[PDB]
Amino acid sequence: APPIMGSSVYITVELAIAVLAILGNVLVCWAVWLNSNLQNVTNYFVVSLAAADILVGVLAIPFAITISTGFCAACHGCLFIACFVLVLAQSSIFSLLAIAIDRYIAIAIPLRYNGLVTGTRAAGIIAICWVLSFAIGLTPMLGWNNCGQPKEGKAHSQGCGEGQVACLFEDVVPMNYMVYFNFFACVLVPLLLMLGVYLRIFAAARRQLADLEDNWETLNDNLKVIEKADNAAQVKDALTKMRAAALDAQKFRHGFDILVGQIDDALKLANEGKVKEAQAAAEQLKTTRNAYIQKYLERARSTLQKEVHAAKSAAIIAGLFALCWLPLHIINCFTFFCPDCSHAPLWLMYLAIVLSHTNSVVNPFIYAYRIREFRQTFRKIIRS
Ligand SMILES: CC(C)CCC[C@@H](C)[C@H]1CC[C@H]2[C@@H]3CC=C4C[C@@H](O)CC[C@]4(C)[C@H]3CC[C@]12C
Ligand SMILES: CC(C)CCC[C@@H](C)[C@H]1CC[C@H]2[C@@H]3CC=C4C[C@@H](O)CC[C@]4(C)[C@H]3CC[C@]12C
Ligand SMILES: CC(C)CCC[C@@H](C)[C@H]1CC[C@H]2[C@@H]3CC=C4C[C@@H](O)CC[C@]4(C)[C@H]3CC[C@]12C
Ligand SMILES: CCn1c(=O)c2c(nc(/C=C/c3ccc(OC)c(O)c3)n2C)n(CC)c1=O
Ligand SMILES: CCCCCCCC/C=C/CCCCCCCC(=O)O
Ligand SMILES: CCCCCCCC/C=C\CCCCCCCC(=O)O
Ligand SMILES: CCCCCCCC/C=C\CCCCCCCC(=O)O
Ligand SMILES: CCCCCCCC/C=C\CCCCCCCC(=O)O
Ligand SMILES: CCCCCCCC/C=C\CCCCCCCC(=O)O
Ligand code: NA
Repeated sequence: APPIMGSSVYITVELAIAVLAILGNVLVCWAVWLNSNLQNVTNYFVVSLAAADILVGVLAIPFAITISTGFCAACHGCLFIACFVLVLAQSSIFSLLAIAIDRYIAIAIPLRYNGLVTGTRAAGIIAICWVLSFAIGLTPMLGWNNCGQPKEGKAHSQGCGEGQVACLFEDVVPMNYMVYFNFFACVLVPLLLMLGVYLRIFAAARRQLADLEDNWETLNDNLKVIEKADNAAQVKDALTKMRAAALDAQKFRHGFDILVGQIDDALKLANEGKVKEAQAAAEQLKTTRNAYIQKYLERARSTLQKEVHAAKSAAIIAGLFALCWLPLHIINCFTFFCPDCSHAPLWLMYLAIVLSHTNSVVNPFIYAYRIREFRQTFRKIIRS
């Protein structure tokens, strides 16, 4: 069948993806610009990620359509249009890794997050990562390319001029670059690092939630011990365990000041050997526990759960990047590692290419479905 027929389907799908990638990610950027509640370091990387996806629609997809025709081109110009998408993919990887690390910092040392992770430092990291993404993605332009061994028969068949080649991705970009350097080193390794960071995030959240419940039970258990104690040493022993837990859980303020003071009150009575007076003093702790401590427990738990939800949302974005890009990389591995295997058919090549491009569509939906502040800002932008 005439190649223009299957090409027309491929090109139409690519153009549809480009429109959606631009519209959704412009909406992401407009939301962050407009809503100061969305202006935080995490979302600056989200914006850098949306900018990469906008450029997939504006430049990488037009470049992909162009290179699918095999048109005659100077080889190094062909190389640029082949490799620019690698810059955008690499920038996306750096942004995704930064988001994971940012969420790990927020959960693991929340007391120093705002002093460690600042807007000015985020902007510098983003700038550095874009420079590194150009260097990584355009490495073939530095000489790791097949321009030295042009396919002259294909060039002559298409009437190409001197110094020109039929511009085809796999004719100019070396497959050892794509597999060993781009895929294994620059894509697979960062994704595996992201997985490790997310495991650390979720393990830290789970452990901290367990610590909240352990301290809550320790408070209530030791109150019961005092209640059914028959001597002052037992009351003193249990209160000493309560005091260290109360101060450790303090690490509002009034509630914990009352709690520790009332523990000290009962402890002084215990040490004077006045058991009944110490047991009555310790029962007062229940009023403080009900009015203050459980409210702190529930808010801390609610904050940790919100952090889990945000980390899950970020992990979905990273996982969808892997799901959308792995098929094309895996196909490249078959092309490279199995020269006895027939090349993946053209329709599958174009399916894998369009799938990688659909990743630039999906993030705005994840934010809309998973982040109320985005979803609410999206609605206000669309309605207004
Ligand atoms: C700021 C944005 C809009 C700039 C976009 C510039 C793009 C469209 C330009 C910059 C470099 C250009 C390439 C440079 C060299 C060649 C080799 C020639 O034999 C065919 C055209 C080709 C392949 C050009 C295509 C268009 C190109 C990719
Ligand atoms: C990332 C997740 C979704 C897994 C994706 C698996 C895909 C990329 C795998 C599964 C089966 C694979 C195919 C199995 C067999 C062949 C025949 C060979 O002559 C060319 C490669 C080709 C055509 C493979 C291409 C890649 C392939 C389609
Ligand atoms: C966690 C996972 C997704 C990491 C990536 C796995 C990749 C590197 C694996 C999954 C399946 C593998 C392929 C399975 C089969 C073959 C055919 C063989 O003749 C050459 C190697 C080759 C082509 C493998 C290359 C590496 C490969 C593509
Ligand atoms: C991730 C980086 N990357 C690639 O790796 C990639 C790729 N296109 C191809 C292969 C195209 C192709 C192969 C064989 C053909 O004829 C038999 C043919 O007509 C086209 N590949 C391998 N692109 C899209 C521009 C891309 O973005
Ligand atoms: C604000 C955007 C500024 C853009 C600066 C230029 C960006 C792209 C530049 C083109 C890459 C170099 C030319 C491509 C290869 C030339 C072909 C050849 O060498 O024969
Ligand atoms: C708003 C940004 C606009 C910039 C992108 C516009 C579309 C770019 C599409 C691909 C340019 C490369 C096509 C050049 C074909 C050359 C044909 C020939 O060799 O005679
Ligand atoms: C915001 C603007 C984005 C870009 C708009 C322009 C759309 C470009 C669409 C595809 C360009 C394909 C160029 C054709 C390649 C040359 C064909 C040939 O020489 O055989
Ligand atoms: C081809 C280049 C390869 C080397 C890449 C160099 C990496 C960074 C280059 C210049 C970075 C410019 C931005 C500096 C601001 C950083 C401040 C900060 O970290 O907060
Ligand atoms: C293949 C790509 C090779 C990259 C070479 C690495 C060189 C760049 C390394 C990291 C840049 C560190 C940023 C330092 C700039 C100033 C920092 C500061 O002032 O706080
Ligand atoms: Na992306």
